[PDB]
Amino acid sequence: STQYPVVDHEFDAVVVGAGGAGLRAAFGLSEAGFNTACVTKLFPTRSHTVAAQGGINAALGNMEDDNWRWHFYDTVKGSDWLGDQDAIHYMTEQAPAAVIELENYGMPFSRTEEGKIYQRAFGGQSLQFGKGGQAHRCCCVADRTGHSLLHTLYGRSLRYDTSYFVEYFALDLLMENGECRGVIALCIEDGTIHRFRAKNTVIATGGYGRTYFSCTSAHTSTGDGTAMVTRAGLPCQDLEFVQFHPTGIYGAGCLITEGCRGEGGILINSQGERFMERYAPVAKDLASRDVVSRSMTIEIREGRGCGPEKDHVYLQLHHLPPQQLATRLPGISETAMIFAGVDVTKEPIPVLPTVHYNMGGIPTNYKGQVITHVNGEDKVVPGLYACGEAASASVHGANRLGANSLLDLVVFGRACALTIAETCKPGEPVPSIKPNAGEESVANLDKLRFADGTIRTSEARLNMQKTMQSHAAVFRTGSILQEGCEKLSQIYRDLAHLKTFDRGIVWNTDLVETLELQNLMLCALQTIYGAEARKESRGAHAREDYKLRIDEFDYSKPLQGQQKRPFEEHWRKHTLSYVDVKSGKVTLKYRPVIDRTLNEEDCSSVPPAIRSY
Amino acid sequence: ATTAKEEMARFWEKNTKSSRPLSPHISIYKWSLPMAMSITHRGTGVALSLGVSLFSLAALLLPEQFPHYVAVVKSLSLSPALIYSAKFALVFPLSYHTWNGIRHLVWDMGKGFKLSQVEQSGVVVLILTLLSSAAIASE
Amino acid sequence: ATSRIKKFSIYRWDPDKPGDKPRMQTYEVDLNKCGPMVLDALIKIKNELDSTLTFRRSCREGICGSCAMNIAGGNTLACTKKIDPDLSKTTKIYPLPHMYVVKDLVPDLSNFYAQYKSIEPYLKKKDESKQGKEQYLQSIEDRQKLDGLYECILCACCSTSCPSYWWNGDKYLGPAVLMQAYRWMIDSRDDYTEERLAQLQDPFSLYRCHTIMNCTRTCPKGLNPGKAIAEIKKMMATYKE
Amino acid sequence: SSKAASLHWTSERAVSALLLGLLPAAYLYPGPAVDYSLAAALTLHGHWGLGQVITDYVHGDTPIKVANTGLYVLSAITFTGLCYFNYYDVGICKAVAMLWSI
Ligand SMILES: *Cc1cc2c(cc1C)nc1c(=O)[nH]c(=O)nc-1n2C[C@H](O)[C@H](O)[C@H](O)COP(=O)(O)OP(=O)(O)OC[C@H]1O[C@@H](n2cnc3c(N)ncnc32)[C@H](O)[C@@H]1O
Ligand SMILES: CCCCCCO[C@@H]1O[C@H](CO)[C@@H](O)[C@H](O)[C@H]1O
Ligand code: SF4
Ligand code: F3S
Ligand code: FES
Ligand SMILES: [K+]
Ligand SMILES: [K+]
Repeated sequence: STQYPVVDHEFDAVVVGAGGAGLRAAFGLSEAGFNTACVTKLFPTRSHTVAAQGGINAALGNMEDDNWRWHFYDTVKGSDWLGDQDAIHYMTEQAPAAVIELENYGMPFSRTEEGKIYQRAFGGQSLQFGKGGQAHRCCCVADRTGHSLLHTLYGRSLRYDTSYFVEYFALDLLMENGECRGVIALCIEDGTIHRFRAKNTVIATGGYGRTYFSCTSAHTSTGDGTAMVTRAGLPCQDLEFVQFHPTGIYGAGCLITEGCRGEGGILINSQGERFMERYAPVAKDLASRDVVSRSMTIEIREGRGCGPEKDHVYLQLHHLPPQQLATRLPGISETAMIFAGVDVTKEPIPVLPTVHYNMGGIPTNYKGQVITHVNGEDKVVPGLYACGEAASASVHGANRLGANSLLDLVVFGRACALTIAETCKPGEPVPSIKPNAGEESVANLDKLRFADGTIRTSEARLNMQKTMQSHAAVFRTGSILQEGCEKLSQIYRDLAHLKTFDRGIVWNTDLVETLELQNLMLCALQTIYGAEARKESRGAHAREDYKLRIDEFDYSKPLQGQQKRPFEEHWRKHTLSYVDVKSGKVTLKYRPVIDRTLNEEDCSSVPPAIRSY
Repeated sequence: ATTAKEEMARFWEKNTKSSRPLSPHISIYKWSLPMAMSITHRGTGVALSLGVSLFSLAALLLPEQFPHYVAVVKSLSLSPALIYSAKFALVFPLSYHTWNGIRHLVWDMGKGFKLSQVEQSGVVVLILTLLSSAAIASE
Repeated sequence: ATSRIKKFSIYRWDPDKPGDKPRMQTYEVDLNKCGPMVLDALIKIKNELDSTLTFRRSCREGICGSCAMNIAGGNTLACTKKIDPDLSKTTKIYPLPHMYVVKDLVPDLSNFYAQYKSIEPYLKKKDESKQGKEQYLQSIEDRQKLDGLYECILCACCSTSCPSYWWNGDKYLGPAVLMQAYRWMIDSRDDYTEERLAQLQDPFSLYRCHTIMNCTRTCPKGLNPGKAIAEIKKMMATYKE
Repeated sequence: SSKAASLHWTSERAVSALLLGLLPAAYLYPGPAVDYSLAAALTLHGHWGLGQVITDYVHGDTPIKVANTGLYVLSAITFTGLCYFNYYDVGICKAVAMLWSI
């Protein structure tokens, strides 16, 4: 050797990540009596959650009569029927309660004339199960809702005995006989190693938009938690479903909230058309993201792109009252200027679809427990939980509704807190771990620390980011997807020629970024190989060489006298990816989509049907 | 988990015994008019103070009363210029500190805090000082 | 072619280099093949010339507050600070001022963090037996009082720019924290005003502020910590019980 | 009282205002009354003023204690000298008119 010192920690439970999901599960546990430990690689308030703008959905009814079941409906239709409706049941029925909790904590929600929480319009959201017109259930704090939401949560956590370990990098899970014994990590401040023996581990580490070259995500969204599970021999789910947000400013890729269109802002091309009226006669600009992005994409490569390169489009806001802009969208107004010199009251905002959110993630049940799939049956992995963007419950399926992640965060983060609280008891004897538990992680660490090859970290990463960006975008195809696989597989191989320079251990971000590359690559492989395998069009996954959505039945005609297709012959099912770490070979399997709700009498399960906005 | 006080006490405990350097400050920080006028308010205050203290002492210790030292000065037919100057260097600190001193009492009412107002007042203070000095040193 | 080379002098130091001493290192960057922000420049250098150049960063859009540092004399967010087009000037870059340096441009903000904690930056109602049932009522009017106070991102630029902080940083809260102490004093939903003021009854926490105003000038989100501190003082002198 | 700190602050500014209102007085009504009023207001403002400076720059229990004590003497002797000057000599106001007559 041990050329590194190891300190073993003993806790009832361990939380990994301090964004929305993380903080809420962490103090939820301590709030329940357990001796919790929160491990994060960033100071809590620096998490990508703090960058969120638009809002968090809840059927409060502060703007009009609402029904949480209509909210449910929206999300199921939204997920092109790939979302587990039981998960979607819980998420949408707990929402009002989740939001009110936030306001009761301190969240400075913008107010109505009645002294209540202000809600705006957002994409793919209606009343009366898709018949009663546009809805207004996106609770918010101007256009800085993520900022406030995280700042409040961190503030709330300062009230319990939760032990935090900030700027600690998590390496892998402490696995023993199919169960999780904790996690191992590197203390970046003083370069030491740490193993946390706990009866329960919760992972909420974010997504991995940084697998691509153009994303809205932060440089710290490197899917670290996703890779840890993989190295455990556990499957990740639906990683091929990548959401491209419609409005990410040109050049910097920074995000421009959907809230803009929700206040009146529209889309316009070179000639000046509001093309969305053409593609989506009703929803127009408030159609689903997956739908909208393809629309933009088309207008461009088709010839009507804007700018000096005819490569982007225009988001117009200036036709709206200056007061409303300064009151609803003050954030983006300050961003436009600093990154495009645009003044939202005088000129349009240059934008184009940008990698933004990951629908796929570590598979769990509606209780936040991590599951595995063996011989056609899901089975919970004792001691492991997941929530946040790093998880796949999966409330979002093949297309996430705007303002549903921030909701998911708080709802499931608490759920992990509740499930554990009802399952285990604080104080229960912590599991033993073999003396050498984790030496291989250290091993890898040391190897990357003194790496001296031909291809430096910054170069490999840039090769990965450019292949995803070319072989797995809004529109995808078999040949192009096939090449991207070859290209990536080669790069993953070339990682053996990696070269690093910093030979220190304290705040060696040269090293850390190399640990993250291994992480991003794993995520990327499963993404592109899963994409190549899925020959159908569903949500954010459009194959021009397979333009139809293949379900077990053809729901374009009456079901009477129809032959239900075999599991093996249709694609209405989650993807299950596995990776041969040492070689980097992808292995896929598939599991069924959960369509039953938590209670049929209370919330009707919703069957497939044509998906149009 | 540790308390805020437990963290502060341990913060100094670890860093005061490390080999970590202290990032520079005064030597590398950019100045501004407000910032400079701020230090100057303090300097003139201290000087004004010592001045008044140096006066009470001389009163308790010197041999002659004040009237005699005033004569000892007049029987020196000093260049009125040197006279003027001496009067200017006499009332400049007092002048500055007072106007700027007023500026502070206004701030204490929470008015004039916009950064562009801090500059404006700073400059009005600088012209009132000069004008109210030249005048006195000439009377 | 037509490059455009620019020199950056940046502060260095390695805790793992035995007996190493702070020093400046210069780097030349072609502005033609780089982003317009100093952060963009700092990342280019690390990826292509000295991957040992250590520093904090995340969001790259000036909202997480990670890239705080002293760029050309003034504290700011490297991710939203424009690189100077003037090639005749070498831009120096330091860590936040008067801070214990962990490595290169990474300061130790753990006292800053605890200071924040100590003002209890969370809603406290006298009757907390109803937390979770219904929305608390707050009018448009009272909500407006929070504008310019909640936007803070705790970057520590203001506090590390204030001379009083430099001198009594161990007992003086500093602009950041104080403006958040005010953020909860004027929140129409908080019932602990007097207690939050009671806590500032000492020679240091609040009174080390002599209105220098380095804070307001330096804030990246355009906040006015200095004026918030001014209003506290008025409350300190006008409350009772 | 518990509210000591905020009371000191208020008094300071009041005294500041007081001293500012004496300036107009010493030039329009020079005499005993103003003369002594200045000695008092000048000593107090100066006293509280130099203390804030000691507070910012002096650290360590001893130094602190020393600085404050040394300052307490400086003040008391100053108020004393001024009063002496006001009783045994012409007085502050008159001395200025005389200095300025040179
Ligand atoms: C990028 C983005 C996303 C976004 C948005 C605007 C932008 C610019 N606006 C949204 C909105 O208005 N409404 C909504 O519902 N969603 C919106 N999103 C998406 C959403 O914000 C994200 O999906 C969500 O923030 C996910 O957050 P989560 O709680 O899952 O975490 P995180 O914020 O990403 O933070 C990750 C945490 O994990 C820790 N971590 C990561 N790796 C490690 C390792 N290796 N070791 C230890 N800890 C680790 C981080 O420190 C962090 O706390
Ligand atoms: C050390 C004394 C010299 C500094 C005095 C003026 O300094 C100048 O003040 C102006 C006004 O705020 C700023 O805009 C300039 O950048 C600054 O250099
Ligand atoms: S008040 Fe301003 S400078 Fe101070 S920490 Fe907040 S945003 Fe950063
Ligand atoms: S610079 Fe400092 S002294 Fe007061 S006004 Fe700002 S906190
Ligand atoms: S990286 Fe987030 S503030 Fe700059
Ligand atoms: K996900
Ligand atoms: K209040």
